[PDB]
Amino acid sequence: VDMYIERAGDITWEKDAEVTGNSPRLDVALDESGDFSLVE
Amino acid sequence: TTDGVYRVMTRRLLGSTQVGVGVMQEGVFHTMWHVTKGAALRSGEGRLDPYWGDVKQDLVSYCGPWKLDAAWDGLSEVQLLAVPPGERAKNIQTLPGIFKTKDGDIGAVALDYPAGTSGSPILDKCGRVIGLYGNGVVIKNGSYVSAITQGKRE
Ligand SMILES: O=C(Nc1ccc2c(c1)CNC2)c1cc(Cl)cc2[nH]ncc12
Repeated sequence: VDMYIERAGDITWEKDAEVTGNSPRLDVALDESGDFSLVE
Repeated sequence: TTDGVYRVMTRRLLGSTQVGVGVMQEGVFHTMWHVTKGAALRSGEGRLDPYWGDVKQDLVSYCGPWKLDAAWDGLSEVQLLAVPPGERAKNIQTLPGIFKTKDGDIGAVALDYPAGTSGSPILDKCGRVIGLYGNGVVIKNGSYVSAITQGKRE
């Protein structure tokens, strides 16, 4: 068995978090392979 | 077996490479299908066998059924608990955008990380996992926008 897991942290909301990223509204299509493409 | 966020590593490429990330909750390991392609996983001396998965949803669970059932409320900021290759886990707060599809709308997070960050959890203000980061689109500016991908709890 090749692949292995290793703990990286707790799942907790952090009050001090950095705030970033925009909020785009995008038209997309999902194919049978689970791949999204822009309908643009 | 402790609840929390985990890296998914392989030795099949150069050295030890991080192919993705996942969530341990209620004894079940949750990640994106494209991270493991459904292969078994090692945790120390233990084995984790796939239990459920779906290529089109791009999700997989190990040791039991998908447990994560919280959903983005469609209004509030969220946190990506990003776990990049070789880097400390860090919370990034953001207001999701929207993917509009023929089958309905899904939240989306516009944060650019390397592909081995796939499976990092997205959290609500209660610390509930509302989906996994790592399946989305490349936009004009070359950056990633990820769906907030969530499974169904049977
Ligand atoms: O490629 C990425 N995800 C992905 C790979 C294979 C498949 C799917 C998604 C869904 N079907 C097969 C990816 C992930 C992240 Cl976190 C950042 C990225 N920047 N450019 C690509 C990606």
